[PDB]
Amino acid sequence: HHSYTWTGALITPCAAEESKLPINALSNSLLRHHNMVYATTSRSAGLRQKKVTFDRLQVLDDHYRDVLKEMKAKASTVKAKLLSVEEACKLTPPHSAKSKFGYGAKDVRNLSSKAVNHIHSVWKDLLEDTVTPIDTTIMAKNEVFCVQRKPARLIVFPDLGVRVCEKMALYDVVSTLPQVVMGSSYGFQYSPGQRVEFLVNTWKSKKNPMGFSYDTRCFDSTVTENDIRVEESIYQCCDLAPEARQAIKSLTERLYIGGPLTNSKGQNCGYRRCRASGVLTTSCGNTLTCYLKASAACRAAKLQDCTMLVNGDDLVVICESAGVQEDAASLRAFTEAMTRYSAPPGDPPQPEYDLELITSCSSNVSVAHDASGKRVYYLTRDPTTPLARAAWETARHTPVNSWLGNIIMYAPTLWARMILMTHFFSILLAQEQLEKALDCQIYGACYSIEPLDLPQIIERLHGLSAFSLHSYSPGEINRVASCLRKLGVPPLRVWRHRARSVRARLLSQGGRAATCGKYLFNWAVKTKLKLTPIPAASQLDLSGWFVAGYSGGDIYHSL
Ligand SMILES: *SC(Nc1cc(C(F)(F)F)cc(C(F)(F)F)c1)C(C#N)C(N)=O
Repeated sequence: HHSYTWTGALITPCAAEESKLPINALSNSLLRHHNMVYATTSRSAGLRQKKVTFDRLQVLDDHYRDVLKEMKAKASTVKAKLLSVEEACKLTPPHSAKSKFGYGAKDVRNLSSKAVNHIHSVWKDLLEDTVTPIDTTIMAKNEVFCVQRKPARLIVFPDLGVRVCEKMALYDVVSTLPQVVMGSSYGFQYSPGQRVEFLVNTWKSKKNPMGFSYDTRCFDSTVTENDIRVEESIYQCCDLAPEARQAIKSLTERLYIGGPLTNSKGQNCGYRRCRASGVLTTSCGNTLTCYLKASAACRAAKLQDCTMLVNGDDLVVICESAGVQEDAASLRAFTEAMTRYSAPPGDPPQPEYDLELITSCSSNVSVAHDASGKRVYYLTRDPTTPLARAAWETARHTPVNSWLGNIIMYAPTLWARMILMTHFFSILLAQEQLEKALDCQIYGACYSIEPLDLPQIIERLHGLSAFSLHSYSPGEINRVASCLRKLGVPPLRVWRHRARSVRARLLSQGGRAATCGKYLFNWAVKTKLKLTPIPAASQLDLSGWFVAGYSGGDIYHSL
């Protein structure tokens, strides 16, 4: 029942890997303590292998089965459609890993006969063969972090031709089933603002609110074959075309449940018997399984009025308190149940009586004030990682611009407005690349976005209040100021100064650029403006933006 088995072959890199923070003429204006920022590489793959490799034991009781039965009952009301090859192709990221059969993502998006013909041959094989393990590539991801150094995370994915097939059979499923099964408990249906709203209202729904976050130790590795088959049983409850049922069964048996691992050099590194992190069902599967175990655990632990918020492996639970004494006890029972379900906690869960102190999805609720002086709740986070990555993308061009995603997701925060917005717009101006579309990710899905559209985008997602929030909490302000000292980032007072210049520079550009300067930096000037709704805002088609999670799902949503 081990999560993995290795042969001894090393996880090899597919190209050159950089560990040290690249430095250019712009780096110092943002961050000075360069030694604190690094990128993980395959050099540490071995350390990760040991952490994610362990035996899984599972004891399923009646609470587990009762929840699953309820989940299946809801899933039976879902009707999902098969995606055509062309539709699946359009969902493929322009720069997705190329196939090992003579074609790349570019060929897929263009519907080249070579790509389409191979995809049809892969689809045909899936329908006729439901036993042969599908090959997968295992790689060490290159992610940037701030020291205090974690080993590189592993990524496992099937060939491009197979990924297109997953879309055809399961895209509609993983996109609509979760919300139906988990209702308001499914986190990916909320934008940052709706997320905070659901958290605050739930916290109020309890006479004596009590909540906590639950972090499973290497969730992917705790996912057993049973969990993956139970996930397929849930998918099968949907009203599907017989052809989709066969493909889903085949993908489950041949890919999701497990398979051989091949490094970039073509060598067999071993075998996987747990969750593959690079498949379309990774997000949906983790979410369903976490919600299943956690819901069953809540009953086993005897938690009153348990409301949950689940995002993949990230779990948040809010319920009626029963005294710090009983609360601590119930939590331990919960943890015990989760452990029995094969989902032990990396870090022991602690009860919280302060909403703002609960951290979920690396975020926490906080409060600020609008133009009216009204207390307003918003979503924020520790800016350490966002700033380290911003530093990296400052001197290195990356496939995914985290700074852009962070601005969109945390536009209302103190750090994103004063630092991220100021710094990157300053750069875009100097290079005259304000209207150049950039790729970023939101809930795992890849989006192509032009910086000049940030004003309209933010207005639609967060409202006009985002452009005028003030008087942040002492806790939030202090966490930011501390993070800057740690990384050697100039104080906020410096950023305010720079923003005045960036703002005036944008206003001078006029048009699109003027709108940015006016709305994005209205906080920099002493005498703020009026800031009225933006006409183009509505024209924006931000539908599939916050519907579901697609982490590792190789999904692209052309904007
Ligand atoms: S927990 C989670 N998704 C998620 C990540 C982040 C951040 F800050 F880490 F980038 C912020 C949010 C938000 F804004 F609160 F909704 C959500 C995932 C998992 N597991 C995931 N796969 O996206």
